[PDB]
Amino acid sequence: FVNQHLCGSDLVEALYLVCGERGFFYTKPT
Amino acid sequence: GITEQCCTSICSLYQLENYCN
Repeated sequence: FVNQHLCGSDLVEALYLVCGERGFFYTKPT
Repeated sequence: GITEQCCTSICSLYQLENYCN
């Protein structure tokens, strides 16, 4: 597992494993 | 934006873990 690209979908998944139960903000710059 | 530093750039278990509160 090395640094890579990931947005929302696969992005929170990563946020999930890293923390997951800690909950993240995952803001969307629209 | 955070989904850009990862989707528009690179993000590791630390960059996305730095987003989980």
